[PDB]
Amino acid sequence: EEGPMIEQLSKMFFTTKHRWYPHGRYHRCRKNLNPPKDR
Amino acid sequence: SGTWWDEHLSEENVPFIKQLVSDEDKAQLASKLCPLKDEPWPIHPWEPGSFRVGLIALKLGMMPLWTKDGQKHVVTLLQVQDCHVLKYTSKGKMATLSVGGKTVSRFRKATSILEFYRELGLPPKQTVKIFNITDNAAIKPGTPLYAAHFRPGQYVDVTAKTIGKGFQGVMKRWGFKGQPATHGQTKTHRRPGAVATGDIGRVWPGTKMPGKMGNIYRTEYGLKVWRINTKHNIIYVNGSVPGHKNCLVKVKDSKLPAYKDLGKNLPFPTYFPDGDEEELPEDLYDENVCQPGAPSITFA
Amino acid sequence: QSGGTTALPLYFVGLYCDKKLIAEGPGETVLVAEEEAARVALRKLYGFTENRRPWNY
Amino acid sequence: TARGTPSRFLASVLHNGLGRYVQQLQRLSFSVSRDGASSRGAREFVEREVIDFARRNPGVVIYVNSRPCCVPRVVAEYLNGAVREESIHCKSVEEISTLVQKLADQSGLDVIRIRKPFHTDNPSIQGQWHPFTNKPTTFRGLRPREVQ
Amino acid sequence: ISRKWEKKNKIVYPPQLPGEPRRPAEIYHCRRQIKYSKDKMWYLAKLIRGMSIDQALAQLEFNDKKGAKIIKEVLLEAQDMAVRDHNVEFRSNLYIAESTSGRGQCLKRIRYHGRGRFGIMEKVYCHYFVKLVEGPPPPPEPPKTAVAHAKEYIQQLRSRTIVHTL
Amino acid sequence: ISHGRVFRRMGLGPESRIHLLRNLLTGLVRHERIEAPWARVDEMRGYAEKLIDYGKLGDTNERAMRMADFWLTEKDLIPKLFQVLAPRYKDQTGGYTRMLQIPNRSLDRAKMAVIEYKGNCLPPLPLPRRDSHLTLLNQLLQGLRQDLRQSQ
Amino acid sequence: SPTELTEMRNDLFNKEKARQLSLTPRTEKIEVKHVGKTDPGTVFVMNKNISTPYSCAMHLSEWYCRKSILALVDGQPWDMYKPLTKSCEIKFLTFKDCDPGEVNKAYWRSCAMMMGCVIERAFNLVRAPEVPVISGAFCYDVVLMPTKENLRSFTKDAHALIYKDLPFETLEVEAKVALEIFQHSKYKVDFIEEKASQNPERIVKLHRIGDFIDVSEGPLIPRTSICFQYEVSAVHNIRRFQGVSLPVHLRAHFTIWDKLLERSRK
Amino acid sequence: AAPKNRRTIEVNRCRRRNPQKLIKVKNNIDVCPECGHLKQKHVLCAYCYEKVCKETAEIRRQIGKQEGGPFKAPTIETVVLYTGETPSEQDQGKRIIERDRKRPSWFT
Ligand SMILES: [Mg+2]
Ligand SMILES: [Mg+2]
Ligand SMILES: [Mg+2]
Ligand SMILES: [Zn+2]
Repeated sequence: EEGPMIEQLSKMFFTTKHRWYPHGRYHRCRKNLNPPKDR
Repeated sequence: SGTWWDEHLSEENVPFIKQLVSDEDKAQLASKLCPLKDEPWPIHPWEPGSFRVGLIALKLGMMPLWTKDGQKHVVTLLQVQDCHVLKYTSKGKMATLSVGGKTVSRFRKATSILEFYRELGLPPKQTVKIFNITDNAAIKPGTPLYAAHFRPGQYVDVTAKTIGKGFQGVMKRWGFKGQPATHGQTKTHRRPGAVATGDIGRVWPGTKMPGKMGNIYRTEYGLKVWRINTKHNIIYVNGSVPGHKNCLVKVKDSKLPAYKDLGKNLPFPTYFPDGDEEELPEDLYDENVCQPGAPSITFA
Repeated sequence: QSGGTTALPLYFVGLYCDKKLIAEGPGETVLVAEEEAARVALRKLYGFTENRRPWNY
Repeated sequence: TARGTPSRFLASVLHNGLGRYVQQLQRLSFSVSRDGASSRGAREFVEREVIDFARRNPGVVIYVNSRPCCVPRVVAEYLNGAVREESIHCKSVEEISTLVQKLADQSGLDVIRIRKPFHTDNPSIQGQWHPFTNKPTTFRGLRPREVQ
Repeated sequence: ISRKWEKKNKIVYPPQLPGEPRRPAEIYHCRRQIKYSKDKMWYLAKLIRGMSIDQALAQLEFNDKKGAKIIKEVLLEAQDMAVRDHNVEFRSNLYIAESTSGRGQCLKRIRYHGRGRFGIMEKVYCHYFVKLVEGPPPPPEPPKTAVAHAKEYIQQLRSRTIVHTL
Repeated sequence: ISHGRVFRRMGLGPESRIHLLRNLLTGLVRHERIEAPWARVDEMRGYAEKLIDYGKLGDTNERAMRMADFWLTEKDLIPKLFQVLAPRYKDQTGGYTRMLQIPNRSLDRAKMAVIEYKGNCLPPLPLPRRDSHLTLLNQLLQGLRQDLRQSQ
Repeated sequence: SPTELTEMRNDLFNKEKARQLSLTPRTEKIEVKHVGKTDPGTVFVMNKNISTPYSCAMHLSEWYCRKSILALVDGQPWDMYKPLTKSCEIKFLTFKDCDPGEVNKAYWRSCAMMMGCVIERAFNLVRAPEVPVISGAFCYDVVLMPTKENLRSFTKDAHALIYKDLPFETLEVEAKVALEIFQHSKYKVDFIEEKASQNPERIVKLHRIGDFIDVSEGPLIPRTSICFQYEVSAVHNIRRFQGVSLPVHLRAHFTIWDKLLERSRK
Repeated sequence: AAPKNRRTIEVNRCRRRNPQKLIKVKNNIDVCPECGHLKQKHVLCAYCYEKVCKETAEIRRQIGKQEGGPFKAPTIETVVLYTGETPSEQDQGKRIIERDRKRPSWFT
């Protein structure tokens, strides 16, 4: 279901099959959950 | 898969279920034994460019066969068991047809396969080889294909797996000469010496190296047929055949340029026992094959 | 309209008042686009658009 | 070192520039030491500059702890809640005065990357640009390759 | 030396009010000095994390590993302490929440090579911690379906503003 | 390569493995129960099958006598064998030895099993008792069979 | 107004539960005994107005909670989610037993109740006829043409109800409240009257499944998750329905399932 | 042959954390109808096996006590009894070997 689902999502959004996969906890924690509110 | 069936059955329902399964399979086979009686779709005549459906027999063993000229010729054995059509699909690049073979128990199979084989008659088969057939010959699913489909004096190709030798070394996998026994080897007798050059710090893809030998489908072209059997539905093909004994093999028409326009005398669609066709003898022989029981040869 | 049945459309729904458009606004879907157009029309009617006057201090 | 340091967009605490101007500096607590050579500047300030600084802007209250301290510090609170506890160890009177003036002039906003020195609330006046701009419209809006 | 897992069992919380949740009881227990490695202990811990205590014991009773019996005994002792000291009625309503395994105090020995050399032979010791929380085990985080991916993509595309300008 | 190869190598050669199998067979004939690895268990079971066959062939037969004298090192189990395990199973044909399985060894963790001759005086083993006939699926199958029988 | 009727029935059920629970004497404890085949002679000191054999199963191990279906107290059958009274022996029943007849009857009754609930939620009932287990199909007459689409919709509804996973709340209530809850359908009224006349008193057992309530006799399956497979064979003649279902831990096979369906199609 | 670059902690973790190396969970643990000691499929129980082993050991000890010295192996069958229980009329010549014990709830 992983491969077929990713292929369907890519064909629907016309994007690559690389950004669909998740990332490790390193990048998850490096992400800022409280960004600076602008405007 | 899930939980095997033989888990919640007492010591009295196992044989009853076995007998019921056998009776149902036999009844389905007997009901499907009549293809012409049921809607067989319009049958077309032979054409220059058109192929026919193949068979999927079992490689039993091997035996010799002497011709009228007095020469030994190895011959294989191919038992055509059931061999029914599953479905039909039109335009890919050309029409296609699925064919089965042996009768495998319907207990260790997927639910989707079980439903697909329940939509049609017959029990689930083992393998399913798709043949690239033309739009001319189009047989309806559920029809049988005995050994009578082929006839002597015809080149039929065969393809199947091979006796896999597992992850073998180098010599047995590619035939390398290895290294000598002495003068002055100490630990080099079957290993691969140099890879390829020196400055190249890579390895040429596809280079001969240790790997899993055999266990792959390989087709053989140019195999003449000598004799065929109608009672047991056996096909005797010249030369060896890939795959071990009691192994399913895919058989179909040849493809060489010298053997392409010669199916005029052969049945364009498939042999039909029900006829209106004049049954054939016990076994059709060849023009250059010593029949069993004929007088001794004489080159005088 | 941009695209169509591509899961990422962009329709520019308008509001013709006797062959005289009073406002308009884009939106993801058709109903959302019409709602945004009606909201922009109400804004223009109330003079609350971004082109209003700042203030008088 | 911006990637390894938090940032914040430029903005005000209450838009004081529009209406009345409110002093962002709240209070100031000086921890001067009576006996000690590490607070002569703070002492001279509290003596002959703190009064003038307080009278120049009555919208700020200042305290004088005057406790046995080894290092004089200054707590500069703000309305938003930020606190700038700086130290004035060994500093001339002019330096301390300039530091106090700078603290009173600045706001409680953090001292990090300001990013984009401009906060335009309504940057679009003639209509924000969109892909469907500076383009015509055919008859009946017939997309290309359309018969009826 | 640093013993803390044994001291955490003495934490005391204030009395809860009627309008408050049940607060699942936490358990702490560990055995010190275990003649065993640490990688295998961590493997066993990872194997026994989301499962309950019954399934954990069932898997341990059929795990061809020296540490299996040690972990089973530790879990049995923890369950007994929870049913006796920590005051818990349900014996099967406990699931594993945390499980680690750090090295201990190692010694040193000699191996004697085939020449005038040698190498230090440390006596690898390890430990084992377990945290059993009251109540049934939580369900495993299911895999995000295509709808979740589409929603995340739409949110990422909608939460984008112009760059390098006003 | 080992395509269609029988006799799993155990000891340091054919002699060692056959001697071990003979010792296991002697121990089983003496006690009627041995805990050995699965491989050795099945090998000794297959050997005891032919041993019982030879014992059933006859006692006066010189071939069977020599086989019993060879495969039995103690030399005291030949009469017990010939006079107990041959007449007792005078009705059976190939229903000897009942193989099962042991959880594992507490030392090196090895797959062990148990084999014994049927009808022994020792206590019975916990054989895998199939599900009773009064269950749901069993009752449904019985009803289906009754309906099929009444259909005629 | 079926929604209002169901709401009133649920309100009456909740009021009856509150009335039954109000008589608790500040939680009175008792010492119940357990006489089983494994791990004797264990006992339990549970409650007498709230505790259920499920609590004893949990105290023992999760295996019993996942396998136990009925608890035999004094030789009589009981439910897993039902308050017990009078300290007596306790037992456990599963599908793989020596005489699992009570479990089979309970499963049949639960399947009949689920079929009735699905029929009611589809788009008047009469009762729950107790058909033997050997019949190979549970029946549930309903007073009011079905096709393959209707059967598929009923099967989908049953699968959704099973996936919902809800407990079976039981109550031993007199005939007065039973008639008050069913003061519309005359068939159910007559059934309740007959059940009350059969018993020495007016006590009658009830059942509740979220927004569905029905009267029966023997116990049922606690959770609906125990029912793995579920199908609807066909309909016969006021209209008698049919169906087959297999529980968890006894997953037969697609072929056996189709054979059982064909056998039930009668 | 020697390591040219030490493997990083990330590489080591990725190597020692893949599902191929992790212990594969098993789902072949049922409940034994006898003594409920959670047995495994296609495998005998534990407590029952221990009881059978103890009984066989006791029977062998009794046989040795009755047989005496080694190198015997009589050519007669055996019959096990218990407290009381008159010998079966069918097995009269078979040597009886027993001492003192009560028939359990699982022996015929
Ligand atoms: Mg050579
Ligand atoms: Mg050499
Ligand atoms: Mg070896
Ligand atoms: Zn047991």
